[PDB]
Amino acid sequence: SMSVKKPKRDDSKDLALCSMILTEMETHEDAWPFLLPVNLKLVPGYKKVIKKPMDFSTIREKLSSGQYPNLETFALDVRLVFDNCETFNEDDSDIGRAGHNMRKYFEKKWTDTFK
Repeated sequence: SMSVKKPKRDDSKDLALCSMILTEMETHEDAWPFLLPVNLKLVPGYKKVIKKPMDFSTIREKLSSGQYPNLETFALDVRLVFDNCETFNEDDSDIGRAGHNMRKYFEKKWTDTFK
């Protein structure tokens, strides 16, 4: 509360460390469904159904331009990528499996780096 603060967690490396995680996600072999925004002209149903599209390139541009206020808003956009994928893709499809694999990969790096 006013003039009563928990001890200051060192957040000065967060930007660099989110960048490193994001590099590891970009270079994973199963990243291909997520590298670029879904083409809303060419994929029927996507525009109407997925209210907030997100992809790794969009996250990379937001990261690079100071549009994440803190590491939690960064994790929210990564998770959005996988939540969108589960909304639109069957679990038993290549893209559906890719999304589960990537979410797992991300969540481990996140825990190991920050928890």
